[PDB]
Amino acid sequence: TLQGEWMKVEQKGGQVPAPRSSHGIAVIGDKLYCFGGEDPPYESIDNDLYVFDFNTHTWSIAPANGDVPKTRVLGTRMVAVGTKLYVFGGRNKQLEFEDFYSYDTVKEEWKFLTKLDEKGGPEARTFHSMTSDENHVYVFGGVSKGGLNATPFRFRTIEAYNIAEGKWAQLPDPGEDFEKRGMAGFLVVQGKLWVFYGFATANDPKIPTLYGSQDYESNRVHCYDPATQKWTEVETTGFEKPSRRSCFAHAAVGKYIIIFGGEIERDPEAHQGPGTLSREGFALDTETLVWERYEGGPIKPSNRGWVASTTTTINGKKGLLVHGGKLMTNERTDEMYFFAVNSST
Amino acid sequence: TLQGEWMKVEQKGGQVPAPRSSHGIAVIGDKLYCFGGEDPPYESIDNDLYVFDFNTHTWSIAPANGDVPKTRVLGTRMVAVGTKLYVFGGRNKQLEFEDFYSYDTVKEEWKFLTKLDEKGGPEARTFHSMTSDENHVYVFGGVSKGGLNATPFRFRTIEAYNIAEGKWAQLPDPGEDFEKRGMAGFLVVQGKLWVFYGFATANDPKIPTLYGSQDYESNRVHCYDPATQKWTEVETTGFEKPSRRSCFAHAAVGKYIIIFGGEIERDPEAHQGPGTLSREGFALDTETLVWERYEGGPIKPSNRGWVASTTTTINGKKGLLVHGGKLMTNERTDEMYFFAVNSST
Repeated sequence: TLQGEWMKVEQKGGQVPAPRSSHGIAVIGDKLYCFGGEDPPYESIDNDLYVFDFNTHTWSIAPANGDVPKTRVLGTRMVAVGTKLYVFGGRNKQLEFEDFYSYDTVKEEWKFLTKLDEKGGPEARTFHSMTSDENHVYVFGGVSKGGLNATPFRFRTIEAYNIAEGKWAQLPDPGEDFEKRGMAGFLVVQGKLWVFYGFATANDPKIPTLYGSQDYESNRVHCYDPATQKWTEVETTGFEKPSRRSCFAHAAVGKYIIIFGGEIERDPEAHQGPGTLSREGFALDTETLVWERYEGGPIKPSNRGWVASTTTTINGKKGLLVHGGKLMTNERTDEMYFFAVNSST
Repeated sequence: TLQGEWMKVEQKGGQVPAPRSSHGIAVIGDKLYCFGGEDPPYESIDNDLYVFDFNTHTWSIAPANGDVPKTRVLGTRMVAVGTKLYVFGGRNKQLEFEDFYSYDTVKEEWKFLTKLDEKGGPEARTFHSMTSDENHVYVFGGVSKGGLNATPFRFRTIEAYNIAEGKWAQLPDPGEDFEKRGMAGFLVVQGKLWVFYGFATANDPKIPTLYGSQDYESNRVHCYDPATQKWTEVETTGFEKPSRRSCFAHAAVGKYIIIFGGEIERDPEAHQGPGTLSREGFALDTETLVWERYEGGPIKPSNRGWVASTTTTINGKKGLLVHGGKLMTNERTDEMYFFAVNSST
């Protein structure tokens, strides 16, 4: 049902960002924005805001005006609403977390919005997921951390920033039966918030450890309806339902949740090695609840995860944009791919 | 429940075999025997019989006496019964198929037993699976090439060679609902023949193609009871039930079917690239029908498939022996690993 074409996005040159994983991207108009990243493992890279122009196929660095982000971070995320970008969380090797900032793409300046990790306010998070709608920025999951030898934990909550009010609130807690997760899929689809798959903390002491930890790849799917503020678990089906996985590319196009790649087996040494990464794309029809693989012609992106992804439109087609990530060689990549959807959604 | 230790078998030297996949190994006494193999992709290597002595940790080449196999093949297999090795099938790049041979490890000579692909006899096969018991060699599945521009199909049948009588017979055909498969798990376990997972030909036009083919990774498990001549499909369970896969190491130890590695995603170019390979080990308790992962201490074999594997006993421990195969680099390996089961099985 979901048909389309994979494309490798040409990058002609300019101030090209070093290869990275664990970073955030978003598009406003004809420009791609890029912030944060990891390379080598556990190491952040820079704090420039990179800008890719889809008309010129070249890179630049956005003017560092206003309240410039204080930390070079990995595990950070970025979304677009209107003409503003929003960056939340991530951390460096020294456990300094990025706070909440907006960037006005028109005036080309940063604004500090929220100090993170204060009592009663949104927490510092890294390897969280983010999405957005007309008047909200949403943050799901990811992992907290005290000090170096602390036992960091995951969130199962959503923090919601009302742009109009300039205020954070936590959405209803889905409760103990809902897995706390980092690097989960998180998207707005036809007016509702969807949480799917990801890397879970166990809520069952009976689940055995792997490499000294119970942590495992989720395959569960939930949706949150702002209209009712209620959570529901969604039973999804299909011969081609994807195996458990995390840190995958994902975007929403109409009724479809579209994913590509991701970690399908844990690395023995956490984020040190690449574990096992998928080279396959799956899409969930949120109406039929059926999963299917998708294919995109002769261009087939190689195994990768920890990519940055977002929804955008290129040459008149909405689809899934994939940038960076780590490869099975354990190297980071600067490659950018776009899956252009051709069929109705 | 299944507890044990992974070991890298040190290989000191001798006439050590070039790295290879898609080959056969078997053990008699304190010696490992090795025949056939693939490297580079789609290319065979040699027709020497390599011998690894576990007491000396050195390699030698067995005397090439008697009816030496006429073809250097990949996708061949070998099992041991008594002091004889039995080699069946495989092919070269030129679609010449290996016949059925024995090797007497005592007299050090090959004996030609059966011409394959004749009327009323066992068919030529490559990428089939093999196991054995007291008076039989068993062959399951694999793919038969017709001519160069031929299409090929898989078998769902078992050919059984009665050693004392020197005669082949086909076992009851499990029928259309049973997948025709190559690189399937195939073992005798506590008196029954088990067929599980593998790389299947589809029997449903509704299954969509991937990379131009419907072929897919199976996760189904069947068992055949010679005592009743009945096939039964077995429903297996577990949180840690392995995802669909093929070309994995596998062995039987008591009630356990023990597996490691394997192809979990297809390569876009068939056997040209490495696809996606697992670095994980799973075991099935054939009494409880529960799958579980296993771990083996600090030695963790990297992602691989198309390995040769067998059951043997090393240093008083029954277990899974893994040799050769291809890596996610798409290189072949000469590495040998043994998963030593510690508890009773």
